[PDB]
Amino acid sequence: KTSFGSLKDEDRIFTNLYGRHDWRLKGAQSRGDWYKTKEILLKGPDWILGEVKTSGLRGRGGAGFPTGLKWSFMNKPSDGRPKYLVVNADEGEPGTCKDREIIRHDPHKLVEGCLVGGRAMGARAAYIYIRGEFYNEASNLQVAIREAYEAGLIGKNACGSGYDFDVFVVRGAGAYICGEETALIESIEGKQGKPRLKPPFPADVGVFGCPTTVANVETVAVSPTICRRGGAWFASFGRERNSGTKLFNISGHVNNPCTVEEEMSVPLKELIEKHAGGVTGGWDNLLAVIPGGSSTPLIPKSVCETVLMDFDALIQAQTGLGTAAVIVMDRSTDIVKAIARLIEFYKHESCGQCTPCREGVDWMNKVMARFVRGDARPAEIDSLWEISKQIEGHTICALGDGAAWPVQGLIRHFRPELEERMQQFAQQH
Amino acid sequence: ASATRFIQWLRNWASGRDLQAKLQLRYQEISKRTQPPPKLPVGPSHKLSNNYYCTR
Ligand SMILES: Cc1cc2nc3c(=O)[nH]c(=O)nc-3n(C[C@H](O)[C@H](O)[C@H](O)COP(=O)(O)O)c2cc1C
Ligand code: SF4
Repeated sequence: KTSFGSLKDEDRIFTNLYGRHDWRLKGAQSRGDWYKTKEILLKGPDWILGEVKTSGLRGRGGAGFPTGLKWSFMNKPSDGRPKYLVVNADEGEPGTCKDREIIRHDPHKLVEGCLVGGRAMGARAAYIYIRGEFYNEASNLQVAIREAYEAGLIGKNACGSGYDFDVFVVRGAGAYICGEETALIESIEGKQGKPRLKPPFPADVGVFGCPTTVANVETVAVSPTICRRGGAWFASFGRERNSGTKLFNISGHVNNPCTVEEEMSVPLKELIEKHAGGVTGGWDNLLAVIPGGSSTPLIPKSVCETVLMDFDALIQAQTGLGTAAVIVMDRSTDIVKAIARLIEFYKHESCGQCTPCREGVDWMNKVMARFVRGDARPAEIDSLWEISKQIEGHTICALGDGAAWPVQGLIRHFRPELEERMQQFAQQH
Repeated sequence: ASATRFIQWLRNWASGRDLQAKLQLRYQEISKRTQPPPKLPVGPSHKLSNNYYCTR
């Protein structure tokens, strides 16, 4: 194939995305959930890991590592410690709200995903870490989990397959950094959500110091359908090495902001127009797009004309797919202010553990505040660029990179606006 | 500078020089003892970027 998009309803995975069908077990089963789960479990961990590998699935939490290889780090003999699956439902990236829909409208897909993914890893239980603000969603998930326990689908002799598997829901207490996989683990252990250095890796020393895999809600919830319909069915969608379907959040200056499921590698322009109703005020009113959550650099309208929505295409555009949260800014936007607010966000979310982000992001925030008003000199633009490069790659976790990239995107594509703002300020004062 | 014309002629003739053009004593030609404040320039390391110490 060379064109991707126009995914048909029969090929969509999250068929209750909009919550217009019963989200409880009866509704879930009528839609295909929990079907031949026992046969999947008995096929074995090696078979399950092969199916996820052939599917070409990559992490949906923002980083996009190959899921099959990542989950294979667990496929190792016991050494006395329990093994755990940790499901990342922190869902904290600004612009991103996809995992919210899965948890509250398709909870049984997530619950089955834990069991199947748990089996492939040899894990005895799954801890689903969900952000504290999602109280109603977590309560929905607990109800679905109880239905699974009562029906014998999870717990002792899960699905009548002889495999014991528990599913626990743990709520966060308000911290974006707890979406980071090691910070998430530290939070479950009752500590401050501060990421660990690696090594060790979670597959060796994880939650409670035991082998762990942290997987995104969307990554886990699509696994049972991949095993049922085959890896090759999943790989038939999207470009090579960009396989599958994807949940997209289109927000910002669009006519109909929404969440939708679409094929990977769909053109960005097609995604905004077909599903979101187009850019507010017409396509030509577009200014810039943040293609995959606040941590990915913005791209200008010129780049947005032809760019595809997948990992490799967006990396080539000097950005990233991230969480596939598309934030649209039209030409009425104060682009400098919009980015400055994201830096203010990262400043509020930095855990403060390590020097370059604890001090650097706050420093970038102060400089961006002045850049919004023009209260700076042009020579400070290159200084701000250099500061961002001293944070990126020098911190414990990727939040430091996530704060540096938005600044770099602004300077790369909108330097004249920054300089014009400074000229206006100097003339006035 | 206060020497009379005759004394100027006398000491000029005795020395063989025009002494009055190059007097040893200083008068009003010297710089004022109060000057406007300076504003000194800064060196080439006074930059906000492209200035890592390991390169200089
Ligand atoms: C600051 C920060 C916040 C993150 N937030 C989330 C999140 O909310 N949900 C998520 O799935 N991954 C989040 N991640 C990525 C996780 O650390 C990790 O890569 C992911 O959970 C792995 O799951 P996956 O392989 O299925 O993508 C975040 C990373 C960082 C650095
Ligand atoms: S980069 Fe920021 S959030 Fe990550 S460990 Fe360092 S201080 Fe904490």
